[PDB]
Amino acid sequence: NPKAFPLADAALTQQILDVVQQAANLRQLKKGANEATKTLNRGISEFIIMAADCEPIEILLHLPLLCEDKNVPYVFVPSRVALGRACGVSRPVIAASITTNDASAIKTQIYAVKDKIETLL
Amino acid sequence: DDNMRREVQRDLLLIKHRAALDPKRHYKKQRWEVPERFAIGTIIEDKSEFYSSR
Amino acid sequence: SADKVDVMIIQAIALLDDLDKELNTYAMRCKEWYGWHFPELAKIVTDSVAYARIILTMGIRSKASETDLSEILPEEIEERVKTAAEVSMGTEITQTDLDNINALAEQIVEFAAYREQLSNYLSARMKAIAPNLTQLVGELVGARLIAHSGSLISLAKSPASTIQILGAEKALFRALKTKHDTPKYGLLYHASLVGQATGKNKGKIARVLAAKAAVSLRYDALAEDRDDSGDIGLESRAKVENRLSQLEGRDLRTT
Amino acid sequence: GARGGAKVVIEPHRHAGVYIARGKEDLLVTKNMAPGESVYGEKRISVEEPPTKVEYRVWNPFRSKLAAGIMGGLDELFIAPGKKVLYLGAASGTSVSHVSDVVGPEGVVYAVEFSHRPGRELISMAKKRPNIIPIIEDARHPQKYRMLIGMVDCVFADVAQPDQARIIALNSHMFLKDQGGVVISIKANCIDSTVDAETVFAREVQKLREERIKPLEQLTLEPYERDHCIVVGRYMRSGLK
Amino acid sequence: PIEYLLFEEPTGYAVFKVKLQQDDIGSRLKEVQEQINDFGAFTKLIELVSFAPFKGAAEALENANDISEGLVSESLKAILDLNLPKAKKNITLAISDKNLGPSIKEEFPYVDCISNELAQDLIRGVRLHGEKLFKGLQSGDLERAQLGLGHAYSRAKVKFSVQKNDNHIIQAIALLDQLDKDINTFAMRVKEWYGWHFPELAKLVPDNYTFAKLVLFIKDKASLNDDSLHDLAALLNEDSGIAQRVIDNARISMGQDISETDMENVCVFAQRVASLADYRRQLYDYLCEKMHTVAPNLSELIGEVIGARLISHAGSLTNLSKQAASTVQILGAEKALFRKNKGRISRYLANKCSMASRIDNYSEEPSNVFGSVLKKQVEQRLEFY
RNA sequence: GCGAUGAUCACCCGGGUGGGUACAAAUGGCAGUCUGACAAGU
RNA sequence: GAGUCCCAUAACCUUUGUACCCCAGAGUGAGAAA
RNA sequence: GAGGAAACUCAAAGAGUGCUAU
Repeated sequence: NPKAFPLADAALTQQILDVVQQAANLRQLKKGANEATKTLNRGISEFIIMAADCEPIEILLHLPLLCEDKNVPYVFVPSRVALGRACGVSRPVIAASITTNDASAIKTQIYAVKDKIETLL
Repeated sequence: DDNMRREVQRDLLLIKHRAALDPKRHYKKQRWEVPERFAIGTIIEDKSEFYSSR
Repeated sequence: SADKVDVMIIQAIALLDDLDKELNTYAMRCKEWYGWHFPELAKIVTDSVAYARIILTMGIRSKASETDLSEILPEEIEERVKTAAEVSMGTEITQTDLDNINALAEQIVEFAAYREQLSNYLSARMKAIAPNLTQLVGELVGARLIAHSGSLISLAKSPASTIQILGAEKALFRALKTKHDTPKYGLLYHASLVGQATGKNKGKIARVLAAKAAVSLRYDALAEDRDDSGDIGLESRAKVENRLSQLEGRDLRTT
Repeated sequence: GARGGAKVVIEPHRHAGVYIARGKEDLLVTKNMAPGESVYGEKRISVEEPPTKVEYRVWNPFRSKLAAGIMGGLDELFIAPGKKVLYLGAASGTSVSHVSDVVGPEGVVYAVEFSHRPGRELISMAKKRPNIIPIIEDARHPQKYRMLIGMVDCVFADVAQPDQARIIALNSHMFLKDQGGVVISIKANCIDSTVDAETVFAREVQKLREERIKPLEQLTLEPYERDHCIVVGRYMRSGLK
Repeated sequence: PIEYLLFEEPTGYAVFKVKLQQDDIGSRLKEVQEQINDFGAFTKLIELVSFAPFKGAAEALENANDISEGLVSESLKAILDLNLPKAKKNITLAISDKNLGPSIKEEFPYVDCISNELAQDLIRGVRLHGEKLFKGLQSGDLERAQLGLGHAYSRAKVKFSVQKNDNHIIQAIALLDQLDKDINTFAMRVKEWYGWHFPELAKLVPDNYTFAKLVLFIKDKASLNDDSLHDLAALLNEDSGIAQRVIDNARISMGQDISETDMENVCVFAQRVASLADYRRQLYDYLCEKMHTVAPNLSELIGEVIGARLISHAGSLTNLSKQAASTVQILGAEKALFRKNKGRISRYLANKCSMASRIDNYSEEPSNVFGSVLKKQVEQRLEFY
């Protein structure tokens, strides 16, 4: 029913941000909506993280239309403010995307969260 | 039409032997006989790619 | 005399062509715009004016049940739109939407009305400025010929050979330069008399009609005291009809 | 390369309703139901024909799996002029519009999708294409929209789920003709990521066979996509032997 | 053990009676399967006993919803009651959907529903021959009713509304400018036409719309009265002094008098120009109102017309929302909609148009509250640079 | 009292050349206004 | 005797004039200000 | 030997399709 849907629980958000925070260290993370919009059309994104408390939430509801048209998993999470802290940038982030690389050191972690994400959807 | 306008005649002659046109390209091997039905048409660009492919 | 100025013919014909283009453009617009509310009408009724008149009579598919389209459409056409109305795929529209689109239908019919008014006005002008040609070649063709030259005197100075191929310059000059074959009919093909002819007789009457057209024109253009009657055109029209009758009478096939 | 003001020689393809636009490069091209616009920004051809200005649309394989399937050299494509087609997984008009192009005004396309957000666009595209009926509905329960569907001569499925095979069976059983066409796009990762793709590809084939579908062809969609194939079959109720 | 079959058609419900029951043991043998294809054999299996068309388009949708949910409608209840005999034992009825079975059983305890493959094969056969089985009964044409009904069933659950519709913006834009060229083209023709009769006046009143009205009043230059001078003086204002000039120039001019038939065309043609300007101003206001309803944030942020043009380039408000900020910038970079420091505001403002499109596009009923503050943010940046 | 709801990012001597988009004009160019005695019937 | 039927009511090129332009494009992606 | 043109012409066959073929 809510526009921000599906929204990850306290637990599933946990492994997501862990992937996000490390992925920033590995230069595998594109941060913010326009980069999220960027990656979807180029089809280099594993899955997209969105903040459910975004002001206004509709500023990012375009991304799921792009995401599921390209059959890319996506999800919502409660607090934007936490995501930036994971993302490593000194400002809130409302949207983030993990870029495609089968040579990344974290292919198992990303795929692990990806599988859970698909079940959630 | 049987008139087979010369500009169309050469044009079909520039795509039968298209391999020699640019030394870096090197297409597949295909004989490409003339067909008995064809038309010449213009691709058209869209507004977003004004810069890249216009 | 204010009734004998050809600069009005050249403007009217130019305006007449412009009205046809713009009237056609808006016709597609009401087709697509109301096509939203009821896409199926365009396939049934092709006429733009008839399409618009339906919109004025009935606005919404619900009205099709009770509205009568007899005056606009014949019996088999009007029933088809009624069946299409209730089974239509289109979505409902607001009255504010309805009002604007109805004004377009009013806009379409008014220009359809004016276009005929301009057509009648043009006919009256030619029958005063060049009565004989209107008798021989006709109104629509004659104005286009005069407009091509730019003046009655200029076309009156065009020999019948050029009048014959007045509107085929590109194929003419192209063909002349490439040592290939040349036009015959020019702008005159849309005249009536060339129409009734068949086969190669088309070319013959074109030559004969052009020769008489010059005869009629040089009388129309330069005659100091021309009576606005078209007598020279009428008698010339008689000759070409006689020329056509004997020409078409001939049968190549052996009987 | 395929730049606007340039011209190309458009010619028929082996599959009726498909064309090749030749030039410095070639393009898979299909004639436009709806001249004057692009559904997803694709490239378009315009030809003057006695004069009417007929338009064509370029087909991008990297966006549509079916187009890539043609290009891999699919022998039989049941989608053709004057044939009813059931497209499962109608995310948007990216592929459906092109399929609608192939069937023509006489034919129709029965587009099926579940989610609401893409359906709104599918509805918008489907309107401009009168031959398209957008059935935004779950494909896992064809009985819901049996009311809206008759016979379809070919069923194409781009639905991305683990349980595709059962979905194909029901829709084929209810609506597909005998000896009708079936075209399935299979993504290995979506079904079973634990095992290699090639194993999934055989496993799905057997699911088709027990569903009374004699599969005819399978083509990997290299290089346009990784770990994918189009499987083409015939629905032979009488006997697959 | 099947005696009656229920089939639902977009025109209405159809009930059939099974004269002969096909073999169940060899149900999958090729010859019996070929029979389902064969009309001649199939007609022997069943016959049409009753058909109840829906009264109108609406009834089909509600039943289409009810059948989707496995619910028995009043229309379905009536047809079954009329046909199914009372029953010690239970009359057997074939239904495609199992979920509908319990609903039928609740209403009619005396009927047992069958949905096994044997029923499915018969349902497959019925849906195959379609109108051929109706034996000339008026069933319309099944294909169109599917198109319309399926069209209706789709928007219902997604809750599509005319309010979301933004095409009316796109068409009116191309209509607004299309009107603009034509009024200019036609008005200039009026000047040439009346220019012959009174060439000086065309110079006096450069505004074409004013000129058409003045020609409508001043049909003939010869008619010059003090009261007429006041009347044309009322037209526009005497500050320019044209009211005195027209009387003076009309008295002394080289314009050749035109025929009465000519004059009738000039004013009537000028009347046509006036109507288009009259409609053009009407449509322009409609564009303003529709934009405020559809995309309030864009309208407030940049302006109704400018926001309208942007939507046209993207092809739809949904298209504009999907595009990235950079793409939105180059979308309006050909007509300078958004227009080194000058460029920075353009890049800056383009982003605010992009986010505003997102707010309008996906909100069922967008407001202008965000557009106001977003524009205010641009104003702060404008002052800063 | 900033920021991922997004920061940052051709030539010559203040001046002149080079190039690009759109519209209007040219009585500027292409560009030169078909042929000419026969035809049809017995 | 002889292609109206590819708008000489026109297309294209040249000159002049008017108004604007000299950013990336599948744009980059964390600095800026001090 | 290879061909071409004409048809409310005359034949010899093949395939598919349609129409209550009950």
